Amino acid sequence: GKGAVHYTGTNFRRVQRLDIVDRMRALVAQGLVDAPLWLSAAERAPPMELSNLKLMDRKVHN
Amino acid sequence: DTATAGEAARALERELGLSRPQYGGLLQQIELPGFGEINVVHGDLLSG
Amino acid sequence: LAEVTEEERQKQLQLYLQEKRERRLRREEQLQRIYDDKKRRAVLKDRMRI
Amino acid sequence: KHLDHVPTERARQLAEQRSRVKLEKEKFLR
Amino acid sequence: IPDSGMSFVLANLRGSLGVFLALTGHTLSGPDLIWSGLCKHWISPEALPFLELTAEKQLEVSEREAAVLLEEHFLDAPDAYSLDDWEEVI
Amino acid sequence: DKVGGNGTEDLFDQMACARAGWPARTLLMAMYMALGAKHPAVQRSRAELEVLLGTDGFV
Amino acid sequence: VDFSQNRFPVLNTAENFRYWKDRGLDRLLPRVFPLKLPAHRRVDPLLREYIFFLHSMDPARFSIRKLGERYGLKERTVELICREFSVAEFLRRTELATPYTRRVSREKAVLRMKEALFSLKLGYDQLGDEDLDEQEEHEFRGFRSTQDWIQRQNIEVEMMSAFPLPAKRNPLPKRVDVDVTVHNTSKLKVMNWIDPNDKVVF
Amino acid sequence: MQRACEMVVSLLRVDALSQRCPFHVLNVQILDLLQREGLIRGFKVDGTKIDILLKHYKGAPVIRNIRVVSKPSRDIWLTPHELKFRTRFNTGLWIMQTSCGVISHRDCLRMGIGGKMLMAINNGYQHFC
Amino acid sequence: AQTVYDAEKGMFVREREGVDPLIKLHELRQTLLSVSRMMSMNKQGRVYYFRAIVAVG
Repeated sequence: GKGAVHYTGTNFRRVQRLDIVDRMRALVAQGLVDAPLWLSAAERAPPMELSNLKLMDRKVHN
Repeated sequence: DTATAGEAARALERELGLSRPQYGGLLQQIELPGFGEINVVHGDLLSG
Repeated sequence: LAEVTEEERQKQLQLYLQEKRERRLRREEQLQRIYDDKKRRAVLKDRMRI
Repeated sequence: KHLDHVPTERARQLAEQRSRVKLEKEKFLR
Repeated sequence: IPDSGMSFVLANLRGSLGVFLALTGHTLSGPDLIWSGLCKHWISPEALPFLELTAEKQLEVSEREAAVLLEEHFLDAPDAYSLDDWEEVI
Repeated sequence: DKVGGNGTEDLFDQMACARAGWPARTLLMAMYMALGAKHPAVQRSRAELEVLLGTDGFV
Repeated sequence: VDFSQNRFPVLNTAENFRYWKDRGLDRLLPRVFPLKLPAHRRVDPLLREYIFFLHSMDPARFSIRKLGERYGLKERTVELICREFSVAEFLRRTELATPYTRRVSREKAVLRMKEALFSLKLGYDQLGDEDLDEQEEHEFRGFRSTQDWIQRQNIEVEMMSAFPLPAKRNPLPKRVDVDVTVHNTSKLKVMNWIDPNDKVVF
Repeated sequence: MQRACEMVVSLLRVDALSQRCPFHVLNVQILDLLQREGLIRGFKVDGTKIDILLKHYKGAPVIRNIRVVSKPSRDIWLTPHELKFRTRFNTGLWIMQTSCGVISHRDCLRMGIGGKMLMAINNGYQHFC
Repeated sequence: AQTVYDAEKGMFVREREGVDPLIKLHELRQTLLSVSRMMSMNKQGRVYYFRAIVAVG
């Protein structure tokens, strides 16, 4: 057999990026952490999706 | 084809009388001799 | 059996008519499309050969 | 196969010419 | 004649500005639209791809929160107004 | 559905066979060869032919 | 108070589906739940005797349906009450066995203990609390109730549109064979084997 | 068929805004089905190539898996009551080709028609051949 | 210093650095998947240590 020969397969990991608001909401809902004081402000001002904007960079011929 | 019953079954029902100009009329009647009668009728109370 | 056969004959006739008509329509559509395609291709080829 | 018809960007450009300026991003200094 | 609500839009302007526009065929461009009131906001087209890419928090915030989040893309238009000294005459 | 040319071999036959003949086509081909590709008249006629036949803009 | 992206404050939500049911490490807590008891064993024995008397006297005026209607019970419950009381009275009056010498199964002995402790704690009900004709209520009733067996799917994936969509193919009732008795005597039982697919019926 | 099995690779890209694949009418129809199912942001037809603009959500891509069923060296066909069993209890998209066009397994199941199983999108781990 | 009293245990337990203090350790549980006796070699001979794999959720 082989290892990392599965291109378009298990070579890459398709996992979601969970930011602070998502992780803290999950922790609070599951009750593993007491609601922090900053959480309300973070939720009312959610972080932007940086990966989508990153995908917009395009190589240009010089 | 297996969904329906069939013309044979329909004709058998018609011959047996089970399923053989707007209101049916007297559909049922209970007669208590010496006491009276209870009728069940398909009819219109007001327009009829 | 005669009653059931009359019913079945009606059903089969209707099914046959439906299938025939729809297959005919599909063939007509396909033929029209292919004919138009070939019609444009022939003129294109003639211009190229000119 | 060279007589087939498939939509193409060259065809679109030719149609427009029969009928593309690049623009620089603004800076929003203020 | 104007149609598709164009008459409503023209009549909803201050004074007889809409009537003047529809009758004289006057062309207003740029912040003139904002100052006349035809268009509420002044947003650059660069936001539209940005909105497409960043609309995933609309489902992380509530409806009103999302509606206010939409306003981050409104800019400040130049103060120039072609018909500033003509509304009274019109 | 009316399609064809020449009179005996239709366009569907001209497409299929490379040896098929067509005097109307050969008239123009001979005129082009006898004037030259660079000739302004030849260039105008060829452009007109392409446009009228409706095969211009093909990719 | 957690967050929801959409407004739908009802009891018919995945969060509220099986309300109060453990969804974390508390699933391993040894909780004690109320024990279930039959209604025909919850109602008071004197009420049982009264129902049995009425039914054994005039089963027409005091129908099973009417008795259940008056005493807040089900027809099956009334039938069970009457059967049990008739059996007990037959045994007592014929002097065959006392209420504590009739051989029974372990399950029924445990049921008797359950009702004894139920009466000692709360006391027998003086009236029925059932419903005559149960209603169409959205409740979890086992794993079989959580899926569409015919479709073989737990989730209905569908598109978003403001216009009508093609209708779903309806199932057709299964056509299974049945036996219907047609002539029964003290010696012979004759029943017609019916095949609902046979087209020619005569 | 070869072109579709090739386009699988272009669809399974990660950390990419858009990717190119070979052109074919079958590819165009499968892309139409995918866009109607909301799995891609869009696509563009450019001569010999098709440029698929992919869709993402919370970093990860919407298309998490593609399982090929019908290969050019082996067709796979199913009756309606076999398709129902094979797609049982799954939210994935199984692309089916029928006499009525390239549709989803749910359309095929409602129509009760025999179809050819091409691809399975986001079907998790559910396959038989 | 830097210890917390556990009611059920009735005793104090230390607070460990690296752990996030916000996390409530009383609502997490662990399972030992595997423990093995690995070996190393030095000048005097063979040295034994241990490896462990543990799941926490």
